[PDB]
Amino acid sequence: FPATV
Amino acid sequence: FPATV
Amino acid sequence: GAMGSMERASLIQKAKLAEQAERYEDMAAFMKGAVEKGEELSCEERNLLSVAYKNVVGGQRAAWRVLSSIEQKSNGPEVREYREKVETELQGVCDTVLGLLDSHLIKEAGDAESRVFYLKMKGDYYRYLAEVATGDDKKRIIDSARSAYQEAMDISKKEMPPTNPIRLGLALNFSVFHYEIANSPEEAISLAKTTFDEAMADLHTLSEDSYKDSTLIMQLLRDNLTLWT
Amino acid sequence: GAMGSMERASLIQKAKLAEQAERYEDMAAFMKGAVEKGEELSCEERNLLSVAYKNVVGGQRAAWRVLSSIEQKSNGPEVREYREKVETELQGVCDTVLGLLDSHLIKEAGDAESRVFYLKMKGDYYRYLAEVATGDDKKRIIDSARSAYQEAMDISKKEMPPTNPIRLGLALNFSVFHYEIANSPEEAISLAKTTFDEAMADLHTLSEDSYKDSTLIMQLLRDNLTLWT
Ligand SMILES: N=C(N)c1cc(-c2ccccc2)c(CNC(=O)c2ccc3c(c2)CCO3)s1
Ligand SMILES: N=C(N)c1cc(-c2ccccc2)c(CNC(=O)c2ccc3c(c2)CCO3)s1
Ligand SMILES: N=C(N)c1cc(-c2ccccc2)c(CNC(=O)c2ccc3c(c2)CCO3)s1
Ligand SMILES: N=C(N)c1cc(-c2ccccc2)c(CNC(=O)c2ccc3c(c2)CCO3)s1
Ligand SMILES: N=C(N)c1cc(-c2ccccc2)c(CNC(=O)c2ccc3c(c2)CCO3)s1
Ligand SMILES: N=C(N)c1cc(-c2ccccc2)c(CNC(=O)c2ccc3c(c2)CCO3)s1
Ligand SMILES: [Cl-]
Ligand SMILES: [Cl-]
Ligand SMILES: [Mg+2]
Ligand SMILES: [Mg+2]
Ligand SMILES: [Mg+2]
Ligand SMILES: [Mg+2]
Repeated sequence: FPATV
Repeated sequence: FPATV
Repeated sequence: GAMGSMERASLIQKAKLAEQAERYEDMAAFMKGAVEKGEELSCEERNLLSVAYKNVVGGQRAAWRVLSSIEQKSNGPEVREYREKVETELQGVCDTVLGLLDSHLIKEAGDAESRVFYLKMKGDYYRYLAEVATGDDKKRIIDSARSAYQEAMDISKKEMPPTNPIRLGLALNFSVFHYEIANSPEEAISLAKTTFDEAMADLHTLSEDSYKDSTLIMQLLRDNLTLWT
Repeated sequence: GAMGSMERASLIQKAKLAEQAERYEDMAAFMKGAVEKGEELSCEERNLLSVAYKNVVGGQRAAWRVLSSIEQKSNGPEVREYREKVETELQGVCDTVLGLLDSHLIKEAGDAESRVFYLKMKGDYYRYLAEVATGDDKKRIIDSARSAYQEAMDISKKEMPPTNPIRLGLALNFSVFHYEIANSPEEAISLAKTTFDEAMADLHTLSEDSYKDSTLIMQLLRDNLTLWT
C-alpha cells in the first residue's frame, strides 16, 4: 500500500 | 512486564 | 454531544492523554467534542483531530481489506455480512468527519493554513468512502474528493512554500488518490515527482526543525515513486 | 443480547473473521454471544473466547498503566478523570467475563480440560481487577483470584500431564499473580521453576506438534524466571 499522511 | 498467556 | 458538558480545554488535554495511551477512539471522540465547541482549532489541535481519526479509520480500512479479500476468495452470508458491518461503521466515521468539516470547520477557517488542512482532510475522507463505494455513488464520491484536493492544492500553491508539511502531505495523498482511486497513475507520478523536486529545491531556506519536517514527507513521496516507476 | 438473534455457528465464524481483521472488540462480542447460546464451548472456541478478551483487556491495561504513570507524576482533575474512565471500562470488561464464567461456563464444564481453562480465566480476570483495586475490596479480589487459580492447579495436576499447554499457561499466570499481585515473589519463582522442570522432564513423551506447544510456554516461564532471579 502506498504512503499517506 | 512479565509474560502471561 | 456526549462531550457537550466537558470544558474545551479539558477535552484537548484528554485527547492528548488518549494519544499517549493509544486510545484513538477516545481521542477522536474528545476532538469531536472540541470541534463542536465552535471555536477554531489551532495547528496543534488540527493535528490532534487528524491523528485521531486517521488512526480510527485506518484500523477500519485495514479490517475492511482483510474481509474483502476473504470475501473475494469465497466468491454462507457471514463474510459479506461482517464486511458490510465494518464498511458501514467506516462510512459512519467518514460521514462524522465530513460533517465536522462541513459544519463548520471549513467555512470558519479564515487562514490559508487552516483551510488547506481541512480541505485535504475532506479529500482524504471522500477518498476513504471511494475505496468502499461500488456504483454511480462511487463516481460522485471520486469527483468530490478530487474537487476538495484540487481546491486545497490551488490555495497551498498560492499561500504556502513548497516545503510546507501540510502542502507536502496534501500532494502525497492527492497523488495516491490519482493512483489508487482515479485510475490516473500518470497524474499520480507527475504530482509526486514535481512535489518532490520543488521541495528539494527549497530545503536551503529551512531551519533545522523545518528541514526535518519536510524531508520526512519527501521520503514518503520517493517511496511511492519507487513503487510506481 | 445484541447477538441473540444470530446463529451460534455464524457467531463463531464471525469471531474467526474478526480475529483475522484484528477486530478484537467485535471478536469478543461475537464470542460473548456464542457463550450466551448456552452450549458448551469446544477447545477451539475457548481459545477464541480467551484470545478476544485478552486482547481487549490487554489494551485497556496498557492504557491504564500509561495514565496511572502520568497521574502519579502529576501528584486539574483531567488525568484522574480519564484514568478512572478507562479503569471503569476495564472493570466492566472483567465483570462481563466473570459473569460468563459464573453464568454458566464453569458449572457446565463437565471435563477437567474445560473447567481448568475457565478457572484459569477466572483467576486472570480477578487478577486484572486486582491490578486497579485500591482497598479492602483489593484484598477480597486478591483472595478470589488465588482461590480460582489454586482450584485450577489442583484439577490440572490430577488430570493433565505436566506439558499440557493449558496447565502450563495456568502456572505461568498464577506465578505472575504471586509475583506482581500477592507480594509473594518466592512463591512465584518456586512455581515457575517447578513447572518448567516438570514439563522439561515430560517433553520426551510428546509428538512434534505437542512439543512445539509446550516449549512455547516453557520459554515464557524461563523469561520470567530470568527477570526474577
Ligand atoms: N500530538 C500530535 N500527534 C502532534 C502535535 C503537533 C503539534 C504540536 C504543537 C504545535 C503544532 C503541532 C504535531 C505536528 N505534526 C507532526 O509532527 C506530524 C504530523 C503528521 C505526520 C508526521 C508528523 C510524520 C508522519 O505524519 S503532531
Ligand atoms: N508553517 C509551518 N512550516 C509550520 C508551523 C507549525 C506551528 C504552527 C503553530 C504553532 C506551532 C507550530 C508547524 C508544526 N508542525 C506541523 O504542523 C507538522 C504537520 C505535519 C507534518 C509535520 C509537521 C512533519 C511531517 O508532517 S509547521
Ligand atoms: N514516469 C516518470 N516520470 C519516470 C520515468 C522514469 C524512467 C526513466 C527510465 C526508465 C524508466 C523510467 C523515472 C525514473 N525515476 C525517477 O526519476 C525517480 C524515482 C524516485 C524518486 C524520484 C525520481 C524523486 C523522489 O523519489 S520517473
Ligand atoms: N483462533 C485462535 N487464536 C486459536 C485457535 C486454536 C485451536 C484451533 C483448533 C482446535 C483447537 C484450538 C488455538 C489453540 N491455542 C494456541 O494455538 C495458542 C493459544 C494461546 C497462546 C499460544 C498458542 C502461544 C501464546 O499464547 S488458538
Ligand atoms: N490435550 C492437549 N495437549 C491439546 C488438545 C488440543 C485440541 C483439542 C480438541 C481439538 C483440537 C485440538 C490442543 C489444541 N491446542 C491448544 O489448545 C493450545 C492452547 C494453548 C496453547 C497452545 C495450544 C500452545 C501455547 O499455548 S492441545
Ligand atoms: N531463587 C531460586 N530458586 C533460584 C536461585 C538461583 C541462584 C543460584 C545462585 C545465585 C543466585 C540465584 C537460581 C538460578 N537460576 C535458575 O536456576 C533458572 C533460571 C532460569 C530458568 C530456569 C532456572 C529454568 C527455566 O528458566 S534460581
Ligand atoms: Cl455481522
Ligand atoms: Cl474522562
Ligand atoms: Mg467553557
Ligand atoms: Mg474565521
Ligand atoms: Mg440456532
Ligand atoms: Mg457439562
